[PDB]
Amino acid sequence: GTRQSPINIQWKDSVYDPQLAPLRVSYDAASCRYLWNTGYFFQVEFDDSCEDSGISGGPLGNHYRLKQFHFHWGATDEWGSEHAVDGHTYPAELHLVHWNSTKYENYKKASVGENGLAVIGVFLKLGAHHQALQKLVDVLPEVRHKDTQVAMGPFDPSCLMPACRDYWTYPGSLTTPPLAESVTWIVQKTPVEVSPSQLSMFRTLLFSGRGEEEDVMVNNYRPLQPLRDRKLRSSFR
Ligand SMILES: CC(=O)Nc1nnc(S(N)(=O)=O)s1
Ligand SMILES: [Zn+2]
Repeated sequence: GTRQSPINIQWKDSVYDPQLAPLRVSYDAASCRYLWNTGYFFQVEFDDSCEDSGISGGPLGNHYRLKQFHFHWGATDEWGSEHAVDGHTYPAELHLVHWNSTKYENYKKASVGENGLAVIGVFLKLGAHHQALQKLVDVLPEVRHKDTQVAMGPFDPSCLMPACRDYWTYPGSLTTPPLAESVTWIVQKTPVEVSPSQLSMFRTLLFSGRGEEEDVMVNNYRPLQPLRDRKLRSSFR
């Protein structure tokens, strides 16, 4: 279609919209359930029954409930992010998926509908060890095979976001099938630092299940899509 993601976020295409309300992020860490290997990436799952865990403000018409969050990475530290910024790609990218509780009855239905989801994207960059990320890194050995899952304790995704909350927003799609154009994209300008050793662990996962021949999980990002005549607006100037 015309509203596909990811895209290369370029300065020349950005238009400051001073009308964008403050982005309110409030997650209920207690609603965290398990972490599992989908066969494409690893994803942390939440219990979306809580009407207070989610996001509001910014470009959203109402509150969107947190459902899950995952990551995308490449075979080396030189690439892996889905989105690029003026052509530069980062080692990996974190996606926090929220769904429209107001317009849809549930996440399954939200994910393929008109304004079903709002996804925040955080670029990860090599730097200092990230304390909150370690909690995830430690249980990765338990989910190295496709479809494997491990229970999770309380975890607040906000600990994964950068301090500065300046972003770009635009209409897009899912970056995995069905590639439905149901997403309002919120990408953070400021990348979060993580150490190499933490990033390396992501690469020990496998696309293959138990018994099957070992197929390493790397390069699980979709290639860049054309912006078309979509409005890439920024919350900063
Ligand atoms: C079921 C559902 O909605 N899953 C997702 N597919 N692609 C996503 S991403 N990579 O756009 O955040 S989310
Ligand atoms: Zn994603």
